[PDB]
Amino acid sequence: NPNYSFAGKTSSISDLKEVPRKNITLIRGLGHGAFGEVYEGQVSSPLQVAVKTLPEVCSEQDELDFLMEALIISKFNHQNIVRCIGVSLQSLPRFILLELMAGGDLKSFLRETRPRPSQPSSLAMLDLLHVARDIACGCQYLEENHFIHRDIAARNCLLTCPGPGRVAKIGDFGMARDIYRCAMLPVKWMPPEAFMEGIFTSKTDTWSFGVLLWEIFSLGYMPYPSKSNQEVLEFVTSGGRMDPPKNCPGPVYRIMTQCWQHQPEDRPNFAIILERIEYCTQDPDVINTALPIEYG
Ligand SMILES: COC(=O)[C@H]1CC[C@@H](n2c(NC(=O)c3ccccc3)nc3ccc(CN4CCCCC4)cc32)CC1
Repeated sequence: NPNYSFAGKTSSISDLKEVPRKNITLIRGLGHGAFGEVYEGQVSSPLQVAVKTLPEVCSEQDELDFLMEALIISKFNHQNIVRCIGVSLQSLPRFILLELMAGGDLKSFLRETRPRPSQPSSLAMLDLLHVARDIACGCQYLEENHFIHRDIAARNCLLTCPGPGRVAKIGDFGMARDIYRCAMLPVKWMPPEAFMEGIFTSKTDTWSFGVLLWEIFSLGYMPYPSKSNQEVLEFVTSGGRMDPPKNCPGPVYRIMTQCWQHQPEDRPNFAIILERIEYCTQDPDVINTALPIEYG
């Protein structure tokens, strides 16, 4: 019966909104994340949801991890963090019910929606700046509430829909969950002090957000092209930084390099990041820059 605290308030399993199992219907598989499969579902004009499932074959620790994940997501309240409709923990397999994000994960979206001869203007700079603003807004909410994400990366962000008017949200809190209670650490998203001293602060998430910005403006490339985890660790620790993505406007790259200052005190907080993203968004020289066309 672990307690969870956020924003000075303590909650437990009894605070989660249990939805009767008979009201929940699975429609289709949407793929898998940290735990088992995620399904499209509906709760009884039914409510459309994403259903995160816990494998019935799992450890005591897997169970406790799943519970902590439920508590974490249920206590956030922000438009750029996926909502939790509720849980179904009293039937097996256990479910967490979340806001359905019909556009899928941000990394996949960027790779699949790259401008190409068949879809020549599938995305523009403003689409990318809007995604960046959306995630920066969610990050600012976390920072204001003293929550350190620890894995701000494109794979962990989701889109409401594929089309125009999409909203990007933070959708996975697995790293924070593990720490609340190595070839799997997200080395390529971590600042020098994090992988050395294990020191984490909100300026950790600033650094990671810089890497996310690179992922966005590269249209979904893996950070540090051609470098392994240890090569990145040594590169970053020695002052090495990524080059601008193809066609990236200068003002946008400058946000990245500010996010990647060696000393955490020299990195901007998220209020400043949002200010800078807004300035880029209003600058015609930025938003009129054409994205590269991937040949196809
Ligand atoms: C956090 O990311 C995940 O959990 C992964 C990636 C996103 C996945 N996903 C999700 N995930 C969610 O909506 C979601 C995930 C976590 C929290 C809240 C919502 N929605 C998707 C919509 C479409 C598609 C693409 N579609 C899959 C079926 C066959 C054809 C291609 C994938 C969607 C779930 C699994």
